Amino acid sequence: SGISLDNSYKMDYPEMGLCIIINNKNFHKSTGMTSRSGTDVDAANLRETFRNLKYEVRNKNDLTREEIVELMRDVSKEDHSKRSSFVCVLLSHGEEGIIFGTNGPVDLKKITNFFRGDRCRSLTGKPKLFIIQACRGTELDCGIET
Amino acid sequence: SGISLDNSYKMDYPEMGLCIIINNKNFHKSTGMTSRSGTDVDAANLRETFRNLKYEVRNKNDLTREEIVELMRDVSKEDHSKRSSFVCVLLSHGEEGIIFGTNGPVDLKKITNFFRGDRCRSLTGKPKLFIIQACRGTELDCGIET
Amino acid sequence: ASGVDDDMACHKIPVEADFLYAYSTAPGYYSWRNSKDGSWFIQSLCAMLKQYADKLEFMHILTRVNRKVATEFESFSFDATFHAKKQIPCIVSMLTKELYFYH
Amino acid sequence: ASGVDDDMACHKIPVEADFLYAYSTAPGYYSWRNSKDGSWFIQSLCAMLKQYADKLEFMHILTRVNRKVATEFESFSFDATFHAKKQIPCIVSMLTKELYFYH
Repeated sequence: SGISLDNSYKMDYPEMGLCIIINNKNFHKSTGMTSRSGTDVDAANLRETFRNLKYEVRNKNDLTREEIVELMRDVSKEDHSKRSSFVCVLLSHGEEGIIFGTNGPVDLKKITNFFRGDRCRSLTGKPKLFIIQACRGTELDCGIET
Repeated sequence: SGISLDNSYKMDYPEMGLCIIINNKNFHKSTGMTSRSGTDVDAANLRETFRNLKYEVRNKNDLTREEIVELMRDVSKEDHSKRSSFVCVLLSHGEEGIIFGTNGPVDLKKITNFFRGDRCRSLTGKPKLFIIQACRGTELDCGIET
Repeated sequence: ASGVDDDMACHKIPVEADFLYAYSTAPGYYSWRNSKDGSWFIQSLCAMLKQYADKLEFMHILTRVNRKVATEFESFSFDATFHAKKQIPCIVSMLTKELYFYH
Repeated sequence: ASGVDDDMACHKIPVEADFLYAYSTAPGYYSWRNSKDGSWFIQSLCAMLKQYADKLEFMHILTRVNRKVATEFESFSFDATFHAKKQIPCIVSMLTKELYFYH
């Protein structure tokens, strides 16, 4: 056929893929963390937004660090052969390179490793998107007048 | 006039801006670091490339940590009013968030802070690009067969 | 030209390739959330996706998100330490191709 | 709609806004350099700029760089520990607008 360029990901597979939303609003008292008021609005906004993009949206609320790891491991072990991509949205308290489960921190690296090109073959060569709403430190931007 | 969108940076100022290249090839024996063979090829390639993009290219070789900081401070204190942007290329040994001068490390943050929106007003609202050729850790990617 | 590190017979890609991290804030900074309307980042992300997903490449969509958050939002707090602060989302791309949600 | 954190009378932007970091490698990883031809990243960056600077937006240019490095390069070392390794550049954008080197 004619000239083929291949500059954009193939997004015409039967399924756009999964959109896993981890919505952590309430944390165990033992952690000393406070609730994240307004996060349910984010979770609902995301579900509707990615729904219209044809993603298979799966929501999970208030997951412990163990459940987060189990969820990600399970999802990475699914057959993504007929899916164009993978999306995961994390809504919780956080620090640089860390996302908090309801009972403790989870290294972002541990979550993303399940999807490495060599560990999840049905996603190899496909876009794996991680959207993270969480702190990455304690610095504040005073901003500047424009 | 007609509808104005403003979706791209104004790049039609009299000058495209500066392109500061810091090429560190030889390091002080006291640091125990080895030379970076082939870096001169990178430095020359960059100078020619950005020259054709109309940038004012300034090269510096083998700078100590003090000289790197002084150079950046001096450059950030220049009047960039007639310049569309700012570019800085760093070629050296490195670690996460660190770039090595010939006699020690320099926090990347210290270098970039000079150009913060509130510290370099003639660049406020203009793109500040930092190109970094350096290690960010000691991990190795075994890759995966496609 | 020829060398020891190119044109391998067996084609491989980095195991870290094809990942995109859309962070709500810059490295080392707090991320803001309105107790009623949700986080600045997610509000903005959804708004830009609904408005541009069928028109722009993903990186350009995320760039619109960066501008929306950076220009339209500023914190309000009874605690001066946390009052009148700003935020700038952080796009980290290790993608190897352009990404359009439509085809 | 109305709230405490939007539509400020005095317009401000984050002091961290409008920065773009083009890293040669992913966070936590080594970066490779050919002792004769230069680093994989810079070689690729210059090649893509010379070929696309007058045609593509900067993020799309950098995406081409990501693909070039990820697909075309693989390390060679007499030390098995450092042999046959891969690399993927890392684009970190806090820009608020699209960037074209031409006008």
